[PDB]
Amino acid sequence: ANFLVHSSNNFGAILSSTNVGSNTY
Amino acid sequence: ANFLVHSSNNFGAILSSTNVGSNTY
Amino acid sequence: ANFLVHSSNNFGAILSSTNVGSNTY
Amino acid sequence: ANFLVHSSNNFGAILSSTNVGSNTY
Amino acid sequence: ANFLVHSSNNFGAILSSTNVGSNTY
Amino acid sequence: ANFLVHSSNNFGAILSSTNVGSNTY
Amino acid sequence: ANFLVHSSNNFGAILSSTNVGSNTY
Amino acid sequence: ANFLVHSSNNFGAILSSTNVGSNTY
Amino acid sequence: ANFLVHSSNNFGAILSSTNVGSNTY
Amino acid sequence: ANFLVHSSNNFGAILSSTNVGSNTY
Amino acid sequence: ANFLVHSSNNFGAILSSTNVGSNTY
Amino acid sequence: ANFLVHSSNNFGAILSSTNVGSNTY
Amino acid sequence: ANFLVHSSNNFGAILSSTNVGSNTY
Amino acid sequence: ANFLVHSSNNFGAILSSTNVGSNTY
Amino acid sequence: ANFLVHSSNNFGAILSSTNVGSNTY
Amino acid sequence: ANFLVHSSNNFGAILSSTNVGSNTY
Ligand SMILES: [N]
Ligand SMILES: [N]
Ligand SMILES: [N]
Ligand SMILES: [N]
Ligand SMILES: [N]
Ligand SMILES: [N]
Ligand SMILES: [N]
Ligand SMILES: [N]
Ligand SMILES: [N]
Ligand SMILES: [N]
Ligand SMILES: [N]
Ligand SMILES: [N]
Ligand SMILES: [N]
Ligand SMILES: [N]
Ligand SMILES: [N]
Ligand SMILES: [N]
Repeated sequence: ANFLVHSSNNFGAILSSTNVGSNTY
Repeated sequence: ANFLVHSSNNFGAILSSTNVGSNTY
Repeated sequence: ANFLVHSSNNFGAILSSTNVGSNTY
Repeated sequence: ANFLVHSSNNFGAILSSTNVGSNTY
Repeated sequence: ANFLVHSSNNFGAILSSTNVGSNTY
Repeated sequence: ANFLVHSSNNFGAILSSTNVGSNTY
Repeated sequence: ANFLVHSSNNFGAILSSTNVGSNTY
Repeated sequence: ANFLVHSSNNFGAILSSTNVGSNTY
Repeated sequence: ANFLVHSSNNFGAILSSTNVGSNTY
Repeated sequence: ANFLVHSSNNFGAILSSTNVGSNTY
Repeated sequence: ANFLVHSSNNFGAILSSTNVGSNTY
Repeated sequence: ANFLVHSSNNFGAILSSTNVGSNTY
Repeated sequence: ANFLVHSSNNFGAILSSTNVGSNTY
Repeated sequence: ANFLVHSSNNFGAILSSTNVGSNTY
Repeated sequence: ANFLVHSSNNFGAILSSTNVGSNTY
Repeated sequence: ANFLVHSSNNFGAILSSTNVGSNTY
């Protein structure tokens, strides 16, 4: 899996993942 | 899975994932 | 897996991973 | 796996990993 | 695995690893 | 594995490793 | 493995290693 | 393995090693 | 000035201040 | 000035201050 | 000035101060 | 000035101060 | 001034002070 | 001034002081 | 002034003082 | 002034003092 992101002063949340099982936030 | 995002001063939330099981936010 | 990110004064959270099992945040 | 990140005064959290098993945060 | 990061006064946490087994934080 | 990092007055934690087995923090 | 790091008054923790077996912190 | 580090009044911990077996901290 | 806020898992940005001079985000 | 905030797993940025002069983010 | 905050696993940045002069982030 | 904070595994930065003069981060 | 804080495995920076004059980070 | 803090494996920096004059970090 | 702190394997820096004059770190 | 601290394998620096005059680190 490749991860390429370009951010600049982001007050917001940037989520990007791949879960095979249960996950909690 | 590839992840390519371009953001700039985003006050909003940017969600992008793939869950196979249960997930909570 | 490759990891390339470019950030600059980001008050927000930047998540980017790949979980095969259960994970909690 | 390659890890290349460019940050500058980031008050936010920058997560980037690859877990094969269970992980907790 | 190569590790190249450029940080400057980062109050946030910068995580970047590759776990084959279970890991806890 | 190569390790090249450039930090300057970082109040945050900078983690960068590669574990084949279990690890705890 | 090469180790090159440049720090200056870092109140934060800078971890950078490569473990083949179990490790605890 | 080469070891080159440049520190100046670092209150934080600077870890950089390569373990083939189990290690505890 | 009083500051009372109640948040719970907010992916969005919550700004609330009072500037008398110029300010940039 | 009083500061009372209640947060729980907030991926977003929570800003709350009072500047009399110029400020940059 | 009183400071009372309750946080729990916050990936986001929580700023809360009062500046009379110029300040940079 | 009183300082009471309750944190638990916070990857984000928690700033809370009161500056009368100029300050830089 | 009273200082009471409760932290547990915090990868983020926790700042809490009161400066009457100029301060740099 | 009273100082009571409870930490456990904190990779982040925990600052808590009261300066009447100029201070540099 | 009373000083009571409880730490356990802290890789981060724990500062807690009260300066009336100028101080440098 | 009373001094009571409990540490265990701390790689980080633990500062706790009270200066009335100028001090350098
Ligand atoms: N969460
Ligand atoms: N959530
Ligand atoms: N979490
Ligand atoms: N956590
Ligand atoms: N943790
Ligand atoms: N830990
Ligand atoms: N540890
Ligand atoms: N340890
Ligand atoms: N910004
Ligand atoms: N910024
Ligand atoms: N900044
Ligand atoms: N900074
Ligand atoms: N700094
Ligand atoms: N510093
Ligand atoms: N310093
Ligand atoms: N110093």
